[PDB]
Amino acid sequence: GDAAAGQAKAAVCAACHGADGNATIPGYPNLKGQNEQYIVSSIKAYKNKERSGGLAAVMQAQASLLSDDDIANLAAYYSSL
Ligand code: HEC
Repeated sequence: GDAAAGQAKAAVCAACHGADGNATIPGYPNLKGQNEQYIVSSIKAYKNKERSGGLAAVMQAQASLLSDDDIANLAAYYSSL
């Protein structure tokens, strides 16, 4: 994945995950520096609705907007922070 392409795509994500990938809403997760493969698999889990219920509903919607390339790029960006 291409971290610069990920940075471009992350504008929408920053409202909930923070400009720097540290979230500031209680209950919302930090992404900054998270394992790259884990970020991939976790966004794919939401896209496949293998995570459900509660705040997952929200990420299901977000994940459905992302192509497999976008997910790779986002993971490269966040893991690099
Ligand atoms: C609120 C309007 C959000 C937007 C926009 C984005 N995300 Fe999100 N994300 C949000 C919540 C509340 C949660 C927790 C959901 C849960 O199952 O409890 C998440 C979770 C993630 C994760 C998983 C993190 C983990 O540690 O397993 C990822 C990788 C993630 N979110 C990524 C992400 C991306 C890349 C976004 C822009 C396309 C994005 N989210 C937007 C809230 C919100």
